[PDB]
Amino acid sequence: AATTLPDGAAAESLVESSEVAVIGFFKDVESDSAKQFLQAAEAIDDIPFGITSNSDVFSKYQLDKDGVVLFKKFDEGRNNFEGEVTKENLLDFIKHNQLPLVIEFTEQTA
Repeated sequence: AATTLPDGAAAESLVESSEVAVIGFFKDVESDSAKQFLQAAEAIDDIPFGITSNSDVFSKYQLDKDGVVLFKKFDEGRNNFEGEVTKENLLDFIKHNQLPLVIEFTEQTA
C-alpha cells in the first residue's frame, strides 16, 4: 500500500523512516497510470510506498511531469522509472532498485 505524502517534507522524512522506500509523483493519482501504482504496491507491504500529486514534491526533484522513482540509502540513492507505468513493470523496478546483485552464477549468455 502507498501512503499519502502531504509535501516534500515527507519525501525526505520517508526515505529516513526506513532504509528502502519509494515515492511516485503522479499529477492525476485518480487516473489509470496511478491505479497500477497502488495495485503493484499492494504486492509488497514491508516497503513504505508513498505517492503524491502536490507541486512542492514535484519541483523538488525537478519533474516537468509525472514520474515514479525509488529512494534508498545504499548504492546511488535515487533512480528513474521509464517506459510505461504498469504493475508488471513496477514489481520489476522495485526488485531492480533495492537489493544489489549477488556473488553467484555469471549469467551464461554471451
